[PDB]
Amino acid sequence: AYTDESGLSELVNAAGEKLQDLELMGQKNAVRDFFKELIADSGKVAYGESQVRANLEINSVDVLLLSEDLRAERVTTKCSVCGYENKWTRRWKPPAPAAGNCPKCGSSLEVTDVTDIVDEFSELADKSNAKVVFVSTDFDEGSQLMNAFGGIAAILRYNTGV
Amino acid sequence: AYTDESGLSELVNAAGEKLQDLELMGQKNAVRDFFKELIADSGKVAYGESQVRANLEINSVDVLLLSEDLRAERVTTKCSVCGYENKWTRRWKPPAPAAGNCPKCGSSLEVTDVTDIVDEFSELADKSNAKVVFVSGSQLMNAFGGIAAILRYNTGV
Ligand SMILES: [Zn+2]
Ligand SMILES: [Zn+2]
Repeated sequence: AYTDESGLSELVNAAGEKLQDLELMGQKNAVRDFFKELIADSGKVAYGESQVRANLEINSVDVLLLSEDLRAERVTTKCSVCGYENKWTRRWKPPAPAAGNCPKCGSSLEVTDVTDIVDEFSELADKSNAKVVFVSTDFDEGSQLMNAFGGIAAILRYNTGV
Repeated sequence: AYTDESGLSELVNAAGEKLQDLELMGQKNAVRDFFKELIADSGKVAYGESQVRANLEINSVDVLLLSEDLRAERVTTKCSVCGYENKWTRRWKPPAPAAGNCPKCGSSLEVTDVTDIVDEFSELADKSNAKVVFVSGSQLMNAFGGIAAILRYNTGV
């Protein structure tokens, strides 16, 4: 009378849990494949916000790895008169990012967009047909991902050396 | 190599959304009906751990409401000697209770059981075939303590 009884909940419920376990199977093997590419050197890996960003901007990323714990936004700012601009990543916490003055012409800067980092990197991934994988902060692999590698890694299609 | 590109996920994950959509309307069905009973009869609903357990024990609960945000443990200490026994409830946090000695014979009391409140009340509800609903809504967890019941009849309990 107030909750399912025909047992479709239990059915739909069933598949759902199995799929999750498939997820973590994919998330594990993926971190591991990043590791296996890293060890074998190759120069076919990359990790950290700055290093992984530049590869995405040249479509070199085969597989993109992001921790389920990434708490950080990318802030773009632009000068209201001259062509000055800058971007940078700030860890989000409870107001909003500010815009001071132009170090070029002294005019007031203004923030033109804020985007969580996981957004920007998925937009670029999608762009270059990179595969997008997420990694919960549970299994050690997915833990180290955030601990060491800034919670952003990647297996590359080729060695940019970058 | 790392995901479900069969479309299977998309469907089930989505079907799991449609059915969660529904389960929630139902939980509003149940809380609304409890409050309506409370309004034509203050004796045909129950609320609170005390009145509700008393009513389930006597199989007079038509429908039972349990707040998902309920952290509590029912302790049972018996005397290792005389037939003494008590039952108290303890709000949940990160330990396990101890008994001490007996007010009757002075022997050692032992905690013979700890059972999740939701568990006991559930078993209690399975023997009378009462319909069990978990509510998260928060007017339950707060205004009444996350335990409430729509009786099948007025019990004076
Ligand atoms: Zn300027
Ligand atoms: Zn005793």
